[PDB]
Order: sequence, then C-alpha cells, then structure tokens
Amino acid sequence: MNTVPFTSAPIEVTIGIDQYSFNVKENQPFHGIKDIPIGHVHVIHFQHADNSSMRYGYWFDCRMGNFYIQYDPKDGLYKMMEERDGAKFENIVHNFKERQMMVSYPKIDEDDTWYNLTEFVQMDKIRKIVRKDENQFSYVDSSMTTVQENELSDPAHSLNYTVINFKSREAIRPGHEMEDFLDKSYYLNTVMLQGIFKNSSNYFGELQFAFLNAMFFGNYGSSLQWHAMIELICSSATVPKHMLDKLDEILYYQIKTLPEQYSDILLNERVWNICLYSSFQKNSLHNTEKIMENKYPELL
Amino acid sequence: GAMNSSNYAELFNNDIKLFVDDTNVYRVTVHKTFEGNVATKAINGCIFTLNPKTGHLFLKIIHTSVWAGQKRLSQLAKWKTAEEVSALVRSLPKEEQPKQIIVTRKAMLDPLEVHMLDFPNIAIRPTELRLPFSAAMSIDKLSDVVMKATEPQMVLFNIYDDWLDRISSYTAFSRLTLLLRALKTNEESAKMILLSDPTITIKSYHLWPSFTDEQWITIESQMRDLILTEYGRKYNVNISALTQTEIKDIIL
Ligand SMILES: COc1ccccc1NC(=O)CCCCC(=O)O
Ligand SMILES: COc1ccccc1NC(=O)CCCCC(=O)O
Ligand SMILES: COc1ccccc1NC(=O)CCCCC(=O)O
Ligand SMILES: COc1ccccc1NC(=O)CCCCC(=O)O
Repeated sequence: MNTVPFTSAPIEVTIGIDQYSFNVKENQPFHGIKDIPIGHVHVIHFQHADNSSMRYGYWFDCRMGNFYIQYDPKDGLYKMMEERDGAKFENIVHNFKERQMMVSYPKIDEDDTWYNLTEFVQMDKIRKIVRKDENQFSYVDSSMTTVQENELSDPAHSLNYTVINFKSREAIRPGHEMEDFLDKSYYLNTVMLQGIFKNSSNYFGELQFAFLNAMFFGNYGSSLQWHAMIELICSSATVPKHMLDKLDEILYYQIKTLPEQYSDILLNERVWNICLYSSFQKNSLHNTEKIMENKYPELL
Repeated sequence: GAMNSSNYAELFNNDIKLFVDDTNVYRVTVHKTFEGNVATKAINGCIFTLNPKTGHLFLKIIHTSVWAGQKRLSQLAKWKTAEEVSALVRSLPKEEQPKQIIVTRKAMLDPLEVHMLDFPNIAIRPTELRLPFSAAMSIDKLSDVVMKATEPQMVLFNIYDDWLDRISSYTAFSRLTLLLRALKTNEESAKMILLSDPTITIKSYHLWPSFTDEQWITIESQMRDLILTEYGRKYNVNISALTQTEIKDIIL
C-alpha cells in the first residue's frame, strides 16, 4: 500500500479519492491518505467549502513516484508535488502514520468497484490526453475544455481527447455516404480502432477516463466525449462480439456508481434512448439496459 | 439557419441559391395482388432543383430502374436526391455553384449535408415556407418528359418562361407559387383557368400560356378565387361573408 501525505489543510475542503468523498475542516490536523491500493491509477480531487467553483484534482499512480499535496496560498489551491528524496518521504509518512493523522483508503474486500471503473485506464494514456510532461501526475478541473470544443481556448490547458464527429470527412468515405452515415462501422473499426487507438483496450480506457472526469469534476467536454464513444459503438452494425460484452460491463458499473441526484446532468436522454432502444446494438447491452431501466426509468 | 416568414427578400438577392424538393423522387401506385395482399409499383420521378432568382430549373428524371432490387426505398430516395444534387453542383463551373441550398423537407438536411462535406462553404438550410413544388408534375410539359423517360436524364427549363422581361424575380416567384398552389389544390379547375381561352396559347418553348400583363392579373385573381373556393368547401365556411383581410390571410 502507498500513501499521499498532506503538508497541512489550511482551508476547509471536501477531498475525494476515487469514488469516496470526505470533509476536512479549516486548519484540521489532517495529513493525508494511506493504504492506497497499488496496481490502479487513482484520482485525488477537491472542492473548496467556501467556493464550490472549480472542482479540481490529480490523476496519479503511486508506482511512478512519491506524491504529496501542499496548499499554495497564492494560487489558492491544493497542489500535487513529487518528492525525489525517498528517505525523507518515508520519514514524513512514518511520523504521520504514528500520530494517526492520515485517513485510511477503505477498500472493502468484496469490492471491485474501482477496478471495474478503471480496468483499461493507464497513466501513460492519461498523460497524452492531459499534456504537462514535467510531472508524472495529471491535473484536471471542472472548466477545462477539450480540443474538439476549442475548434467549435488556451491549448496548453486542454483535454486532448480523440475528436469524434459523425458528419466529418474522417467519418464518411467519398462514395459511401449513406452507408457510412447510417452504419458507423467503417469509422469505428478502420478509422478509430485500427488507425488511432490501435486496439479496443485503448478505446475503452479513454471512454472510462472521460466518464470519470465528467463524474468527479463535472467536466462538460468529458461528458460529451463519453457519450460520443458509446454512440459510435452502438451505431455500428459490425463490432468484435467480445467488445460489446466488455462495453456492457463497463457501462453497467458506470451507471451503478453514478450519483442518483446527478443523473439529470450526467446522462444524455437522446443518446441513451438511441443506444438502448434504436441502435444496431440495442439488444447487446442487457446488463446496462436492466440497471438503467431500474435506476433511471424517467430518462427513458 | 432556417428560411422563414422573415427572410423572403433574401431569395431574390445576388447570392446564387437553389431550392431542392424531393417529394416527386419516389412515386408509387398501390394495388391489390392476386392473393389479396397489397403491392407497390414505382413510376418515374424527378428532383426539382430551382434557382428562384433566374427561374432555371434542373429537372433530374429518376427512372424506375434506380429502385430495382433496393430496399428501404423512401430512405434511399433521400440519399439518391442528395447524391444527384451534389453531382449537379460539382458539374457547374465554380462561379455558377450555389452559396446556399434550401431543402423543402427537413429530412433532406442530413443526406445533403453529408454529400456536400467537400463544400464546407455551401450552406444547407431548411425553410418554414410551405412551397407547393410537389405540384410540378401538374405542369403538362414537365410531366410528359418524366413519364416518357426510358433512362436517367437531366432536363433544363426556365420555369418563368419570359416573365423576367416584364416583372421582377420576387413577382415571378409569387406568380409561380400561386399557380402551383392552385394546381395542387384543384388541378382540373386550375388547368381550366389556364387554358379556357383558345386564343391564348403556350409557345413551343414555354411552359405557361402567353398572357399579356392585364391577362395575368385576371388569371392570378381567378387562381386566388379557386384557392378561396376550395378552402370554403374543405372547412364548410361561407367565403362570401369573409373580409378582404381574412381572404388575404387565408391565401398567405
Ligand atoms: C473518512 O472516510 C473516508 C476517507 C477516505 C476515503 C474513504 C472514506 N470513506 C469511508 O471510510 C466510508 C466509505 C463509505 C462508502 C461505502 O460504504 O461503500
Ligand atoms: C457545463 O457544465 C456541465 C457539466 C457537466 C454536465 C452538464 C453541464 N452543463 C450543461 O449541461 C449545460 C447545458 C445543458 C444544461 C442541462 O440541461 O443539463
Ligand atoms: C414573394 O413570394 C413569396 C415568397 C415566399 C413565399 C411565398 C410567396 N408567395 C406566395 O405565397 C404567393 C401567394 C400569395 C401572393 C398573391 O396572392 O399574389
Ligand atoms: C370540416 O370542417 C372543419 C374541419 C376542421 C376544422 C374546421 C372546420 N370547419 C369549421 O369548424 C367551421 C364550422 C363548421 C360548421 C359545420 O359543422 O358545418
């Protein structure tokens, strides 16, 4: 298990770590999070108590370095930093553990939720979507726009998701206009999977990362990308049969984790009704259909 | 955006534009079969592509062979329309290509947009106008060329005859829409109005009769009366009791 110590907590804040959230009071003796499961990416996120504007946070993997959080009173936020002095880091963590000033990551034993939400998410792919090469961790916030949004504005502060546009020359072969618009299989299999993502694991990883940024940061561009990547598969007549099976599992756990009171803002009615009831794959997502119909029948 | 009851005069400015109407592309008769089922039989159709400023009509005849062995014909017809309009644009010199294409039915928007992706500067727009271009097949010379076709064919017409020698394109378009609306509403009565007088004829190179200016005023009045008469018959309304403002609104 690994640890993200905090220098201190000078401002009252809600700290989320993966699907869990907790509150820290102003100047409380809080010094970080321990027992973080090794083997997955993680996200540590923040919403200030006195200013719920800007959720922000950091994607990281404790296998890539020793990371800690320190508040910056000039920029007004909790910043992630890397400690290169390993013995210093161990000494700090040991002291804070001894004084019981760190909360414990509470991975319950039966629970595969985080694995199920991040199965295909890799830190190396995150760092290509979020470009800041001097850090091993990646900052995301509520307001960051995507490259596609910036085309329809600071490029250095954008989410470089793969652009998906159903009415683009990329998606439509000359001479195959009706075929390619009504059946997205060319665009999914040749353009995206063979050409850009190279395989279904990378595609699924970006889809999962987009969902998590939409849910944890309330990021609009992320929510658009997640829905577009679902609709591209569902609107293709020809999809690798296992790929539909893996998608059903991915979506099932995303819908299970989504907060019910955020269903109005995180779920697009048009897309979900098309995918579940009209699309080529309307019968291929049995688990996701059942959870959607039982948890959010109003959307449908 | 859409072309409604605010942008009327835009139709007659100097930016090249075309209306596209697909109503008559896929045309069928419906009949009982020997076993008592129902079957369709396709008949030749046409795409109606019109420049409203100049009157130039690009009538692409859709021969029934294009449907042979195809499925989902009502869907295919929209994509075939879009393919043919795209091919028309590509066939025109750059200085003759439209800057806007206005589709009469919103279901044509996506097919045409997808076929025209290589022309990002040509705007594809719908319209809130209820234009009666479906009645084009009530014009005898247009119907004749469509029904006689034995293969795909494009035929060029000026739907305004020589009217622009005497009237503006605004007035010519208004006259055309009044004539087509009357033909759509009561085809037999409209044709009787247009042909009642033997002494006025249709030139070999025209679609409509050679009316003088004053005769056109009379004809237009008779067409408005036809439309009002049919409105009264349909809705069980006493048209004689109606005021001029009420009559003008109904015709509009
Ligand atoms: C201070 O609490 C925390 C601090 C840091 C991380 C997680 C927590 N959460 C808990 O201890 C309760 C989990 C409740 C969710 C469930 O029952 O599945
Ligand atoms: C922009 O922040 C967001 C972040 C994540 C999801 C949604 C939004 N925003 C909106 O949806 C605003 C336009 C539609 C509003 C609505 O009806 O929901
Ligand atoms: C500019 O013409 C138009 C432009 C756009 C839409 C419609 C029109 N015309 C008409 O509807 C003509 C019938 C009513 C006029 C009459 O009875 O003389
Ligand atoms: C078929 O008439 C219609 C159909 C649809 C809408 C309106 C109408 N017209 C009327 O309501 C006129 C009064 C009718 C008086 C009467 O009943 O004889």
